[PDB]
Amino acid sequence: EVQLVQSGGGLVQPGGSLRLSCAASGFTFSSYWMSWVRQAPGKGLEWVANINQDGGEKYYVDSVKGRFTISRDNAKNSLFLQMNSVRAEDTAVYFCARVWYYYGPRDYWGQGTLVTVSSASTKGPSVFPLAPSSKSTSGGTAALGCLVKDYFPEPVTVSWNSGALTSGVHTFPAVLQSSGLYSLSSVVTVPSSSLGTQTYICNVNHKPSNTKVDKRVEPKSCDKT
Amino acid sequence: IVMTQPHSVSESPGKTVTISCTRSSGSIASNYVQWYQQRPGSSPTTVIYEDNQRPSGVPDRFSGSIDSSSNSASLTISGLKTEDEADYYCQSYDGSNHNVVFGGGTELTVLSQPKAAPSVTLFPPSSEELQANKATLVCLISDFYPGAVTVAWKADSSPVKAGVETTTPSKQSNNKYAASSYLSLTPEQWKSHRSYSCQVTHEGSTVEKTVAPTE
Amino acid sequence: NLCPFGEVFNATRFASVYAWNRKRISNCVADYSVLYNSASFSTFKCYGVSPTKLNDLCFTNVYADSFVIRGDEVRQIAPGQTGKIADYNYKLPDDFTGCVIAWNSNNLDSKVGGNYNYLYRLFRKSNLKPFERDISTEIYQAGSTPCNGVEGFNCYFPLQSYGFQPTNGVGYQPYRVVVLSFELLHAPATVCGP
Ligand SMILES: *[C@@H]1O[C@H](CO)[C@@H](O)[C@H](O)[C@H]1NC(C)=O
Repeated sequence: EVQLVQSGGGLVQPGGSLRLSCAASGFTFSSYWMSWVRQAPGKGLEWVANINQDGGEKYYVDSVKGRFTISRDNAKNSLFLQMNSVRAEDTAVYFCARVWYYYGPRDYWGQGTLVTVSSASTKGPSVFPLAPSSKSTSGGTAALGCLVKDYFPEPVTVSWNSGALTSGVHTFPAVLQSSGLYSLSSVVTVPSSSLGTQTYICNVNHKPSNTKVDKRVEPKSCDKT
Repeated sequence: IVMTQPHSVSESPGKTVTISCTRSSGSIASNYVQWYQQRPGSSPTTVIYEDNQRPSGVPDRFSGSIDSSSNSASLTISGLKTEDEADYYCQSYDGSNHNVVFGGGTELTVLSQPKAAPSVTLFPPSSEELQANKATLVCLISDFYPGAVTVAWKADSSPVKAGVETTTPSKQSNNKYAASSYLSLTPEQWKSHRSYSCQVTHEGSTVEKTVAPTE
Repeated sequence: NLCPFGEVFNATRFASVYAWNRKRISNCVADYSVLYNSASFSTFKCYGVSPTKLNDLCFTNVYADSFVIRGDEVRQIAPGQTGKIADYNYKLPDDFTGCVIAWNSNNLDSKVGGNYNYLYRLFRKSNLKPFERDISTEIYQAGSTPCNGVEGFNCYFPLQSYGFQPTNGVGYQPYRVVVLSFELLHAPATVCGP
């Protein structure tokens, strides 16, 4: 019955303001307290604010005092959290929750919108292979991989040759290097027989830029195989 | 004012698991304490409220308590299964400054896979990346169920720790991990040492593999 | 015909610890939606009534108490917690079908020096029963000869005053606690919450 929809997810720079919305449907919008809770990636939840039945009494957390404003309107059945002076610590996935009664739990929640303040310019970087020589040709688990270094957006899903010589891609997520640098990498477990059969050409399918250049792998045939 | 929780917990299915929610300062019996259960990626949902009553639809295998002795309140999760392996947070309105304080965070894990010694696999740099100054140091270890991955970096002459960083352990298909390593390199100092070894102490072997700096 | 709650919460002069005033009210329509939806309280621990489910049940009488204690004494007024003020001024039974409510009023009872009528009961030569008040100024005799005067021999005035100044810590600020007491007598329920 109770259902909440959010809208306004995007990506801005430190300084640019945003607007987040949350429309309620299935009850009275003038009989329950409203609140906002954000969730840092991998961390725990964080309380933000709590608005009164009409909008008179409002209380904000001291971490964002002043630069955050919560508002509601009964004539539209939609919640609003418009803020300003967005900074680095505002990178999280905000939610939308209503309060049964003030000294009580938060009954219903929302889907969630990712709002981050990542920097960097839009660039399609070069992908460098791993060149399996020392402990990847025959020692232990034979495998090889590449690396997409420092891409701006986050749609990257590194496949292998667009599915041409793939033998099992064990991909691990990326990480934030300095402020906006994501060095995503993936390593395929070669059975050590394709090293002299077909030379891998690591390639991705990045949408914004053109990361379509298949970069040749370096089979160390002179060293081991 | 803050609420503290254990970082994680692990136990075999068949019995009850407990999670601590210790009040930092002030009384614990001020207002009501309510727990939340959040599946990874999904939206959090209320699993208990007022520490006594249970929300409609929640299974009867959840009945928390409140210990007024040392300002704590633990959750009693009976019937441990693989379908309950998720995060659990506590929450309780506390303070005269009109502020809601959530919990720390507890990653409850169950016994899923057996134990296996993580093999050491180091990967040397490549050729085309070595144009002016560009390379990487991957010390990805694999074949290990426990998530307490612990590695080390000693370049055969010194325990190098500058720019220490690790990658993200990815949950494999059959409940495994693929925790890799990403250490900082020397752009204009490739003649630092003629070898680069990577140690590891993740509950097992501790051998290290050496590679040439740029070959 | 709403139930009168302004005289209990939005009052001017409150009682003392040793003499907690009663405010029995009935034959009314008590709307409880003004207590749990008012962001002005510190504790709202309703014991076994599920405060969300109170606008459907009907009771017979609502006893509202009102006294003044300090910050480090609010948590002592509850079933399962005892201490200094546990058996001297007020003692609650271990059923407490009401709702303990309190708020920090540090702007009316925190003047220079402060009012000296707030006298908590000190050591008494007796015990305490649930819902039992005892307004007595008899000097405490520890076992020696009774003075029967003004601190004659080993006598102590049991009404120790409170030090209320606008410079103390939070654990010693004048609070105001109201503890409702619902009941169900052998009579038709005359007060409800529609
Ligand atoms: C006391 O006065 C305040 C003033 O706004 C009001 O909000 C509150 O409801 C009053 N108390 C009662 C019990 O009505």
